[PDB]
Amino acid sequence: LTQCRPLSASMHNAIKFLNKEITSVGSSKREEEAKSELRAAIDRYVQEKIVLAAQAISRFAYQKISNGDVILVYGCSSLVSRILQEAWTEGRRFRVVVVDSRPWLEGRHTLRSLVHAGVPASYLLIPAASYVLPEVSKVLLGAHALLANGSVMSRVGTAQLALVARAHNVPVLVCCETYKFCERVQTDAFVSNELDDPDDLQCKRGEHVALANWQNHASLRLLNLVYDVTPPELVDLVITELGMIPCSSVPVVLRVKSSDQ
Amino acid sequence: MDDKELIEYFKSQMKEDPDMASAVAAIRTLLEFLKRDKGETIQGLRANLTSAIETLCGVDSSVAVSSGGELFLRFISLASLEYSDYSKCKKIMIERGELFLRRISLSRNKIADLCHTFIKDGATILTHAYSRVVLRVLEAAVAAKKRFSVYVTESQPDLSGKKMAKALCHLNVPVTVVLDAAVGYIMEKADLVIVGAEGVVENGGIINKIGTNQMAVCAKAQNKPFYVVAESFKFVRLFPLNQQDVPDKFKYKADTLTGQDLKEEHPWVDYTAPSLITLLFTDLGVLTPSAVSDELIKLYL
Repeated sequence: LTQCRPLSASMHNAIKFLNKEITSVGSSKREEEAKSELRAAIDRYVQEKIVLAAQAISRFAYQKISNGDVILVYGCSSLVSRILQEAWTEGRRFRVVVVDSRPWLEGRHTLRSLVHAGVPASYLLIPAASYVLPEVSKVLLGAHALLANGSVMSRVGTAQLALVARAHNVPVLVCCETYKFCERVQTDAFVSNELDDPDDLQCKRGEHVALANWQNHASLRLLNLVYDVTPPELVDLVITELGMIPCSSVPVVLRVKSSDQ
Repeated sequence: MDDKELIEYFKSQMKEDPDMASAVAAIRTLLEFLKRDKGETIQGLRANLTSAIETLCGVDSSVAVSSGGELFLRFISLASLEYSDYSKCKKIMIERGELFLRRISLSRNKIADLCHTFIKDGATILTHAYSRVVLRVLEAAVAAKKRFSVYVTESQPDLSGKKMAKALCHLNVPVTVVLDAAVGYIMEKADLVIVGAEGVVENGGIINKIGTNQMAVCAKAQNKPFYVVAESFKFVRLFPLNQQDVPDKFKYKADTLTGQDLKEEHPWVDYTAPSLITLLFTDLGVLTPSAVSDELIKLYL
């Protein structure tokens, strides 16, 4: 699986949990009983770490969203989309600005959902973020991982949006389930990252295609970065199933989730 | 003119036109002193004018009066450099002084015309203390069919903020008075900050009513623009390095001049560094702070 694609933080944590569960199986247990217990454990893990966690995070984030707000979201995040949809359903009225970036253009996904729920939505690319942030009252980001030092490991451009929002005096909130918290630490996006397919950087502008046969130029390199790291000083709040916590409370939460195990 | 008559003339000039600035009135009094002078030499006239400037600064301790006096001294020096004969020098001095008064009587209109276009429609403006130049700028903005809200600090201990609020209410502008301590609480609402200046120091910073420095610091913290409106005669050749480097004669009022209810004789002015200032709206146009020093470097030398 790592060869097919580098594992996400959630996948790593799930693998660690499953290995711990398997190791703690008594040798006297029958094979079918152990297999049924393992399947039940995996089902409980999915139900508690993802579904109930998402519901609790949505309930917590409902308090921050206010009437007349303009919330800026980035890319595609199921947790953020669920939070916005459940806030709209419960009676809050607000606008959402979807910031998207090449080459994945995952933000379009979010856009579609925000129209199915009836939420008014603007859409623009990341370079235009500085133009739209004067209107924005809150930035709501999803995180692929929260590191032990408080850094937010997310889709590339998340730290950019956090920086520009800080420059525009706009609060930044991060939504993450505690099952995605990690004990690793990163100080930059260079030490650990994923390099996607460089060919995805090719674009169709006009009849010509720049960067076509880019490998023919010996000095030309395409850098399709996937992740980036937001330092904790650029994040104002983290909403988890345990509530609203500062960005520096990641190491303690891990501890609380480790004393049990 | 004797000292008593000089003081009476300055006070009467201030009283007849309440909107007249202190520096302008001081310059007009200095021109009257030049007209009434009896000496027939440049050095005697310079000494008499220096004594008159000292008298006026004793009457009024604002930086504007001192800067106006220094400007008049430089003006007579420039007139004397070209012309060796004292009679023609005095005639040209009188004519150019009348022209100078006529020109600097229109500084506020130019400042308002240049600055009113920087106020976005539907914006909030934060202001410290009372300032006639800011009032004129807001008048021009209102006359241009712009709707905006104003927050004004109380500006203790003279409470000039309430006077500014009443003046703005006369113009039918939504104006709200806040405490000084609340400035950091309210900066997140203000789109921009507009303050006057009692003097523009060499580096481009300003010396203004106490509380302006912390307003500028809070604005810099939240990345809000900080705009200063000040006429050219308020330019001074001073270079303070910190708050204690400002001369004591400016901090403490004319009539004003331990460890137990001392209060250390609360200062009336503080210094705001040029790094906290976005732009200046002078009668010479819209300037960066670094331009201010230029206007002085070319003025002398």
